[PDB]
Amino acid sequence: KILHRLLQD
Amino acid sequence: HKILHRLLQDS
Amino acid sequence: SLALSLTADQMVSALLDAEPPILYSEYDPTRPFSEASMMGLLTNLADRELVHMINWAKRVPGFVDLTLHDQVHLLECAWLEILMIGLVWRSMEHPGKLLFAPNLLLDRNQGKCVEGMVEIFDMLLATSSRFRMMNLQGEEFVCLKSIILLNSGVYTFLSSTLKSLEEKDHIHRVLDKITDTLIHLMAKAGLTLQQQHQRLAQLLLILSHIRHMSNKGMEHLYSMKCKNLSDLLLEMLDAHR
Amino acid sequence: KNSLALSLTADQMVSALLDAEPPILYSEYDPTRPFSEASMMGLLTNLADRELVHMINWAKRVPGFVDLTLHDQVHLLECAWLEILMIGLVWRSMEHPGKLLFAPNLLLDRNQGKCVEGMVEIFDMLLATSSRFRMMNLQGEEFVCLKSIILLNSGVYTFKDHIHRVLDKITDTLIHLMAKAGLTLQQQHQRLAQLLLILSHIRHMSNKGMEHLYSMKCKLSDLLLEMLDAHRLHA
Repeated sequence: KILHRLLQD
Repeated sequence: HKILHRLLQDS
Repeated sequence: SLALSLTADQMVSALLDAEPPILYSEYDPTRPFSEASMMGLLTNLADRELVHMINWAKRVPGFVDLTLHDQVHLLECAWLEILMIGLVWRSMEHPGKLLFAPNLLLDRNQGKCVEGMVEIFDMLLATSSRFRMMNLQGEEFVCLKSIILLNSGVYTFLSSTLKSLEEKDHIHRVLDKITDTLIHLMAKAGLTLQQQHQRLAQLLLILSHIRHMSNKGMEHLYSMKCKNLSDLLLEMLDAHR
Repeated sequence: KNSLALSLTADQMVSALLDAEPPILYSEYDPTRPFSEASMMGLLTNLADRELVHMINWAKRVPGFVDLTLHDQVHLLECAWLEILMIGLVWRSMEHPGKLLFAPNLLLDRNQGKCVEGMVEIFDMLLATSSRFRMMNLQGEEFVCLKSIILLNSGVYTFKDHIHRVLDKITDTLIHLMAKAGLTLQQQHQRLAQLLLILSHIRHMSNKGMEHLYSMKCKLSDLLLEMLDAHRLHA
């Protein structure tokens, strides 16, 4: 899931 | 006149 | 309009005395509740509740002041929300269960009988558990329910006339009276100002969830109309299409 | 485990929410003034897809949002994203009665919305919300409180005590803003209710809007499709 990556950057 | 309209009207 | 001239107490008593009765379903515990009979029961029940709802709405302060066209519109928009908050309120004392009728008490394992319904069941359960935590009062519930009636379709009006906006203005004055009433109730229960504003906001935020549940429910209902409901409930679904 | 957000004052809350505001983005600078259904949906989708990246960073700066697990954060943004886009659009459009300011170079009205089937209705609802915000004289400090409420509120029951403590804090902030502006006690709680009731209509526009969006794709980047597919899973 892309949203997971974006909430960690 | 729909059903709801009549029931609202019944006096 | 007498609605704007009602004191807070008179508002509560008006709303309390207009409460519809809790109807029974024709559920036979011996009959195996298939998917077809499950929706049959829910549909027959809601259809009878609609008759009582229409006469309840006539007794909501300010409602009869609106044109007949507006009354129709408000009820077409809000009927499922109103059914659902009633369901959720009668279900407060039954954790993990939805009391559709005194003889129809259901947990989430039922309603998986009807595909796509267990998600809405879960949301109705969580709303009911939320009302339990807050210890919602009956006087507060009848306020909430009246707010749904007046609010859910107030921004979907045709409003082609400058005077059709004057109809929206009166609905807002009544909505403000009900807010006044809710606050009155909370101060009388001993809550502080900060607690009153906080509780008031918590109750109104739950209305956004009730709108969500109704929209998702309505979506499944006029999709089930395609699959193989009575005349009044047919015109009600058709309104959301 | 205590959250920093609960110790913030009201002014500290307001200033942190203002500071976190996303930027106002532009759409493509070749919007052929006569639009078709395909170029209408192109511009809107591209714009919404870029806004999402800024929304995710704004969400991380809403006080208390980072205290939730990654799962809870994902859930709230999945439930709320079109509500947040919409209240943002409606806020920008306040100074433009009768029009929707999607971008500073993309200002549309009713009959431009006719270019897409069913968008007319949602456009009319967005215009009613904006005009309602305008008549209410909604202030920027109130708008950012309202937008944070939508983020935390709109998935809280689909899961919780931390969220509700945070929601209470934003309520205290909203009342704090109204007292400072000179409203009486009654005007304070009447206005609070009016603002929170509008959120139910925003929920409704998002629901209607969502069901068109996941039928259009049925009949958009990967992030927008995963955000979209999060609602279609229940359709």
